[PDB]
Amino acid sequence: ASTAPLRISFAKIKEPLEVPNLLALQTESFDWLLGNDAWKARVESALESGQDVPTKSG
Amino acid sequence: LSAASFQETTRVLTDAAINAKSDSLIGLKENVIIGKLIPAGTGLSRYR
Amino acid sequence: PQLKLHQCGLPKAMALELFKPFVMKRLVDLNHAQNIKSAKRMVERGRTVVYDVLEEVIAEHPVLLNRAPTLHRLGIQAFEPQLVEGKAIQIHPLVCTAFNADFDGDQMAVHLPLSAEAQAEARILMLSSNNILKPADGRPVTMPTQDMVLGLFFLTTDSEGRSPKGEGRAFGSSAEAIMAFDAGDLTLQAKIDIRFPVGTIPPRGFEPPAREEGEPEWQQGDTFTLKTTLGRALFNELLPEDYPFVDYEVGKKQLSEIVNDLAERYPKVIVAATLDNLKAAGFFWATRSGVTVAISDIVVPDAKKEIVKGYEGQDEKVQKQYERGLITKEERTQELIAIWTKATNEVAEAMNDNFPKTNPVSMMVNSGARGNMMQMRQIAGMRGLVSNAKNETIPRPIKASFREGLSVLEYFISTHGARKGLADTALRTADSGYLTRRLVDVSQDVIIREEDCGTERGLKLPIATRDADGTLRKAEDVETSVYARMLAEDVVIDGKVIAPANVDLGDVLIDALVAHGVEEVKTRSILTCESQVGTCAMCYGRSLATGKLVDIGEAVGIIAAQSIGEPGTQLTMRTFHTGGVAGDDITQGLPRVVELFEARTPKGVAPISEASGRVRIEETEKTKKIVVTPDDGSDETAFPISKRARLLVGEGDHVEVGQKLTVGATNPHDVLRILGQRAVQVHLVGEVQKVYNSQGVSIHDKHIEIIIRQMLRRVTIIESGD
Amino acid sequence: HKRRLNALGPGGLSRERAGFEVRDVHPSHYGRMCPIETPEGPNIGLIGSLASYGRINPFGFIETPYRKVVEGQVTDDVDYLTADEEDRFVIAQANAALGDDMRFAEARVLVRRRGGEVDYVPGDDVDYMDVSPRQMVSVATAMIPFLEHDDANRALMGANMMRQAVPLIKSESPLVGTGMEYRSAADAGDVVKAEKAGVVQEVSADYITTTNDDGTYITYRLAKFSRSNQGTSVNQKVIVAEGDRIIEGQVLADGPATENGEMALGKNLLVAFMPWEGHNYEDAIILSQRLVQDDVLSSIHIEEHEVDARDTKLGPEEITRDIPNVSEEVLADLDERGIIRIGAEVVAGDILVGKVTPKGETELTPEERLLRAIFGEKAREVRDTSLKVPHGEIGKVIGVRVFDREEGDELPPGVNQLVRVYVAQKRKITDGDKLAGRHGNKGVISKINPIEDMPFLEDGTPVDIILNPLAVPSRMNPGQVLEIHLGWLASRGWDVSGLAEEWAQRLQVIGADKVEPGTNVATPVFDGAREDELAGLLQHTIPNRDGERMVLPSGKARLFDGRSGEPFPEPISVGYMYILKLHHLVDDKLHARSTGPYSMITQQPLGGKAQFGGQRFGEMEVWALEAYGAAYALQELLTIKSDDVTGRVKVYEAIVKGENIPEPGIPESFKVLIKEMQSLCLNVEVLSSDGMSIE
Amino acid sequence: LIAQRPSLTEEVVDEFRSRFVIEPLEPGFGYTLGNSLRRTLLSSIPGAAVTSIRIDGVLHEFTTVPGVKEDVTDLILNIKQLVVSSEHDEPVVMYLRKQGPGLVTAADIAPPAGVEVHNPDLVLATLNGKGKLEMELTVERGRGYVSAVQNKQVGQEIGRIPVDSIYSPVLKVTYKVEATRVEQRTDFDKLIVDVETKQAMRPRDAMASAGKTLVELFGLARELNI
Amino acid sequence: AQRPSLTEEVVDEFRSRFVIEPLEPGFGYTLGNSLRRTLLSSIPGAAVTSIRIDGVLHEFTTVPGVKEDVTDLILNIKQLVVSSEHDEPVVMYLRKQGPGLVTAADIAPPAGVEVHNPDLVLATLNGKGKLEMELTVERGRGYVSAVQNKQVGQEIGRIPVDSIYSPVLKVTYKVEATRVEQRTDFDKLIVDVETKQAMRPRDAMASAGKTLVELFGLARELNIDAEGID
Ligand SMILES: [Mg+2]
Ligand SMILES: [Zn+2]
Repeated sequence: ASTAPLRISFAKIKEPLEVPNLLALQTESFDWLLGNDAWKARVESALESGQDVPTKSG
Repeated sequence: LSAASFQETTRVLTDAAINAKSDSLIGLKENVIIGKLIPAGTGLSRYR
Repeated sequence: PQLKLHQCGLPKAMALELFKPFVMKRLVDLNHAQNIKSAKRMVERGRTVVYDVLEEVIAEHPVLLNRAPTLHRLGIQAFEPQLVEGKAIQIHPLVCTAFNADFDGDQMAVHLPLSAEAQAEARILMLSSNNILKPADGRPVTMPTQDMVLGLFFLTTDSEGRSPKGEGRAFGSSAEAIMAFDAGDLTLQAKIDIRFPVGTIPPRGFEPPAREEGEPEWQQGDTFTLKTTLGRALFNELLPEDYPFVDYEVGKKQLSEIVNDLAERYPKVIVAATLDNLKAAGFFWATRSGVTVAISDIVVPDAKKEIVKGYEGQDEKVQKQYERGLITKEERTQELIAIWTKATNEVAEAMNDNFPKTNPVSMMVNSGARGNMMQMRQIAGMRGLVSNAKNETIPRPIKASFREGLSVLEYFISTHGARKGLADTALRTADSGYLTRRLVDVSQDVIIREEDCGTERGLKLPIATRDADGTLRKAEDVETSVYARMLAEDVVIDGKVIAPANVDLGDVLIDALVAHGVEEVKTRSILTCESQVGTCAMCYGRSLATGKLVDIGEAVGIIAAQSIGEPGTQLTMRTFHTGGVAGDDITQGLPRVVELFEARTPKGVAPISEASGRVRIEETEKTKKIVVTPDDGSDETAFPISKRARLLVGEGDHVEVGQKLTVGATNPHDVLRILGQRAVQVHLVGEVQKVYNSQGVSIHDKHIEIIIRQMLRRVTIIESGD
Repeated sequence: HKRRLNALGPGGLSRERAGFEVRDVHPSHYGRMCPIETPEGPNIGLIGSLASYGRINPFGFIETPYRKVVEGQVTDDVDYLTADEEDRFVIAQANAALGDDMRFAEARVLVRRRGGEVDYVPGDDVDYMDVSPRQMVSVATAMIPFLEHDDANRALMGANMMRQAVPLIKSESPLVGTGMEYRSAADAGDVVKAEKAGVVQEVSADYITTTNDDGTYITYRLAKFSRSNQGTSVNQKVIVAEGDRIIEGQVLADGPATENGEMALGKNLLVAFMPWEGHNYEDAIILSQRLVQDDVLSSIHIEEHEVDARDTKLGPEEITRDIPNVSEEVLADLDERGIIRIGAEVVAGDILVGKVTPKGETELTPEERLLRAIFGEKAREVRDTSLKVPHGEIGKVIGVRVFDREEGDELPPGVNQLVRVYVAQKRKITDGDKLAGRHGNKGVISKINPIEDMPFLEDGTPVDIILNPLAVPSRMNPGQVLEIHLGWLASRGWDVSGLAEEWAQRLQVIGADKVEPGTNVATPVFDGAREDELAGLLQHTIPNRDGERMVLPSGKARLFDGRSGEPFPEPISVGYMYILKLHHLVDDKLHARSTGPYSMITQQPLGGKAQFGGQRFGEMEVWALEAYGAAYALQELLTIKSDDVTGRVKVYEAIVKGENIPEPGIPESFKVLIKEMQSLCLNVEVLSSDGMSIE
Repeated sequence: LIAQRPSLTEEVVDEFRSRFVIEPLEPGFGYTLGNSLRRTLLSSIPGAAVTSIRIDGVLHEFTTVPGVKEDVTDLILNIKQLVVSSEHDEPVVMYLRKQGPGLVTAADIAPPAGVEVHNPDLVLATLNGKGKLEMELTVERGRGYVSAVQNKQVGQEIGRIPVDSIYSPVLKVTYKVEATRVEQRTDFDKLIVDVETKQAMRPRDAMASAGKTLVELFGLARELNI
Repeated sequence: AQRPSLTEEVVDEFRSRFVIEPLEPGFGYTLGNSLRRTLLSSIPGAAVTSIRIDGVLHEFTTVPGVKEDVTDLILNIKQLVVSSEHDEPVVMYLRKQGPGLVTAADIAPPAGVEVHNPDLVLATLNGKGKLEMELTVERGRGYVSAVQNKQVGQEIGRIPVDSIYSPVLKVTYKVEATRVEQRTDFDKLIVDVETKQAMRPRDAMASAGKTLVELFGLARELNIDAEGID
């Protein structure tokens, strides 16, 4: 975020997409397994944006 | 002994049993199986 | 780097553990303890007197150091142990090639012989000072290398691009020369006239230009004067006093020659001392060489820009002519591969031209320390075409060196070959291990049991072939083939004995015989050896490891197997790209070696004519055929051949008894059948040496001949009821 | 470890079954699987690692983002595509030149087209573009600065070995690094973060109490010197003081190998590239004794020694301080309950936990019973099974834990008590350890010089480490020199504001023109510092003494010989490089044996270090000793040193008493072999020429 | 030939930084002598440092003291960089006591008679509102560097924590060699040894100790022979 | 801590080995280079700064009646050892006639100057000797290259030569570790020094010790401090 320490960067072009969560691949999958509230939030959010989502928990 | 040690232990041992063929101590490998001075280097009977 | 050649520093706890019972015995005998159990207790407690007693006891107990993959006998070596602190084993810098041990986290195992006989053999046979020559080819293996050679190269290099000072001056000694060097008014590499005192042996080349005088000057043993350089005068103080002066850049290959001469001429102790002196001097002068890699020292040639731009324009033209539809995609590819191979080689030669010879990287490469020119091409000028997926060639190359910086797609394309090479090495280690296991099992028990069989037979080896313009030149592979093989009988060309019988066949005899004009020589060999008890020492020759005559009881078979197995990992011969070719490309590399050694029929087999005859084609659309009918009232023969045959023999032509018909790999069985046994021996040895010396690996032909002798020891019998 | 895409396992490939086309990077791996990060052993190509932008689809396929290039003008509309939908589109590169208007500038726009076929197109033809120029790379390989200046072999090795880095007591984020340490450390789980905004209240070393803006309180408890799976420490250090306004996600404490929420796996050392008296020969390393005094490359390692009190047939085992028949000093450091006291320092042979067997049926035969009855003293028959420090370990007892059956603590059936004692030790860098950088430039430590012996710059500062320049071009990783130059450049900050030069113009439009000394710099793995910029900046490096700029624009500085004092003939290349201390520790590897645990079937020394095992003298070594002609040595070490019970006993007896080592005998391996193949119904009789030869 | 005996001066630039000039030197002789001075300065000039510590309610260095933001290991990292000068051959204990909020610095220490702490701005820890610190610092004088392992000599005090002592009082020494303007065929040279030191001593005393060491070492060679 | 001691082994009359026994780590590299440079470039002696052969020119290569080239004569002369107590550029004469060999025993030394190697052969004369040469001895220390000394300018026959004033011709040092009471970082210093016929090696060692003792007493006198010793 904006609170990260100072580091001077030489980047000459701006990436419009930031790196997603580096542990989403596991936590999201296991949320789908248990089908807990985070997975339901993800499901409804994806449906609102018209994505492809697993509607049935594990 | 050397042939069994190298490869095809089943086939080699079966053929050796059928032939009733004995193994004389002479050799390198078959003298390290029994744990004896090899017939080479300083282990030769001349140097022994 | 402060160790003598026969010294190893081993950690304190390790030495304490290995030598425990001796330490307890010495502690009890020295009255430090009243009983053995108390000695054990104190040793476990790690007292100081225990440490002093360990220092007392480790002396005169040779210790066998070893590395995990033991590819040859110089992979377990005996050292004299000296007690050292730390937690790592200290090893000599130049025994790293015998072990292949680089200091990148490698590990060394260590063993302690116990019996008097065991340690006596360790010190006499296995000591690191004795093991200086490799058994594979006889070239020295424990010789300076890497920074050491980069240091002796700096010492004895020229003054080019080194802004000399005090050039042309004359000095009455080298002490005065180093005085001037310290003063800053002389360079180590500046042409100066130095006087050398009584005892110094001048250069062999410079002697005939000895000083003109009425009196007979004792060039061997008189003071003289030489237009040398200070660095060379310093270098020649490392070599023994009797050694002739050296007046040339001793980079890597000349140092190998000098070390070989020292080993073959001087006794082992002085050779070890000379190696130690060379080590010390090489390190000392490598520190001051000034070789330091920096981003500016990697010089991208200015040629690369324009060359890559023009060839890029040609690539653009070819792509336009493809998209316009005149050519195919395959034609476009092949054209672009040709264009970019041209560009890559042009940039490589320009890059080689650009940098000075005083550059750091140039120094370490040209000195033969570490590096090649393709590596420098990739780092500085251009990386070039790389092996695409499924072993193809990317049309577009990597038009950028690592200094310039590879792009994203360039890096993604470049990782293909890296992964492939890593996997290839991983598999080839085990492949070579299996090959060495088979070679050892075959060749084992071929032991020198006879001092001399009284044979007079031998091989007719080409001694000095290559009469290109009627000039007798030593053959290009006398080192592997004819060297070290003794002589069957005296050779006479002018009515006098040039080389006596059964004498070691060294280079001096080679120069004599090539000068006098012979083109063959009859050498004793195991293949032609006729002894009641196995092989004999005289026919085998001289042991390439010990230099002297082969001793009776030498396990020559294991040595030959290890010699052929060592380079197996580093062959690395296989098709870079598929190239749309199958069958024609016979197996290359270690697959080829196993193919020859197993007697398996070559993959790209080609028939070989049974007898001299008239050969024609009876090609049929259903099945192509090549038919040879021999003259002399013989029966006809035929060979079924594929449509893609690239025949090397024309129709209705005169073939001979032992000639091929189509392009391929002749069967060893055929060469044994129609030609004979000497022919199959020659063919097999030549065919294995073909790949081995295409890589640059050098194995003496004796080590192959051992396996070939074992492969032809049996005969299939027929008409046997009698 | 949590981003791997493993293949070797149930329902998948195997080590030997896998051929080549699975072990080779595919054109579809771009953006989904990392080409560079991979094991350097049998598992090449099998075990991989998800790319930085990978997203696992519902069906299990990986997807990568791409900006929708709509009629040739770029847009922020990112679509995630999988390899099969990727092979129907033309994909540009994130670094493709682009103007103020998002329309493409140059006519030729390189594109990665179907089938791994790069082939330029007009631009309007283009349909998608990479979202980032490090989309292809993974996280660990994205750590490496100047990756494009390394061959993939050494980048692979460097990424592999960066994971073995020990965490250090004091950790500093790299002076020159990628823009990736912060997010990598934050998205891991060792950095204590803030759940919600608020203000810090109480900051001890052990906890951080914060008063939330919603009216609640949170007390984050921090781990202090907790052992890890691999024996390191997970000490945590606070980053905030007791007045700081927090926000959700902000870092309050840093885990091991972290500084201010930024990864710190090693330390910045001053390095000069040069040979040095044959001590950094063949990739070895030389470093100053400063790093031992200052504890720059020191670490803390914790070892647990768990013991259990059983209940045998003859009674129950108890953890009693009164060990049978021992001197008073050995248990002087033992608690009343028998366990060692916390804080005590331990050496090999120290009783960590005192335990006693209920009794031993050793000598209770009628003879011994009569002897004891006549004696009147029932001699204790208890076995001393006291837990002891394994030989070769030292440290201070950092903790004790006791589980018991009498209390509510669960235990497995049979054990009454379980004592787990944690002993901690501090490791200083010594000769034998292994250092490395982020470019596969690894080497053991050969010598530690006194600070005066080491070469020093003009104003007097010595260099920290000496690295051979031979390795850089031969190993073909000329990115460590760029890292060195930029590290020196960052340590001695620059001021290039308003120079009207191309490199200066780029650096001031970006915003890196002025940089104070000591500032940390970010080198993106494909958008990093240019070579020209590094050179130009080197000319404008803030001076120290007057205008002193030890480093010339050539990247090189003039050094002095600390052992003679004379200046070195030519300039040397010096600067700051991040050196990692790898978990390959010299202490563990040192393995030795004289006698010890043999095996059951074959009476041979056992393997493994913890067993005090022996060294496998393979058959290749037998070939070597046969080639030497060393007959007696091979016989001695195939029989006396292993697999000859009588020989094994008598050699030790002869040496301790002092006598000739006895002649070898028949290996027990041969005996078991003949018995085995006899059980296979083969009349294998060891025959003499006059009859049956001695077994 | 030239009868100019060497002469030494002293320039002063800062309170602990001094350049010492030796003009009448033979050519190519400034470097070796200046580096001998640098080596002996950076190696073997005596000073003093904290040999050991002992905090109340702390048995080892891998723990925490309540209320203190730093671990005992961080505390020792701060303690070992204490510039303290002693005058006692035997070790002399030195007490630090602090209560309540506040950055406990080195100035808070109560050195005995004959001991001094020369950096009062060294921040040793930062206590909490409920943090108390009671430390027993042993100071000792030696030369060079001694590891915490070698400082360990007793065990009956389970609470002590031997630390590493950086005895050396000098910080960094460089030098230079310029050309004397004197017109001579040999072109004599001018050595300029630049010494910077920790606050325990001035550069003059460090230079004097280095000179005494070297004079004794070379008088060994001179007097012993004939 | 430990008291290093100096011992000497004499291999011959021209060179000797000096061993400095246990000293502290890193002190070997403080003693070594300093002793080398002091022994080499501080002890005073006399050397021939220039030579004028009768009827010769600087560019004129050889000398009539003398087989040796001018360069060989220069080398033979700069090998010459001389001791001058006059503190001035004295001039020493050599007269020879007839054929034979002209040694340094035939020099004509003024009262106070002396040539210590009389058997050195300066040149060989064929036919008529007529070798009359005057050479300018001088006093100094170190090694001075033959920069233009205006010796040709004053008279053409007088040419400049390199001057080895230093009595010690060469010396090398090495530092090797020694096992001293369970410690293994203590060093011992080996200095092998050769010297011309002027003085013994031990005298040169003593002179270098004196020079260094004064050179560092300079620093010791900045203040009476007490690092400590023995
Ligand atoms: Mg290695
Ligand atoms: Zn024979």
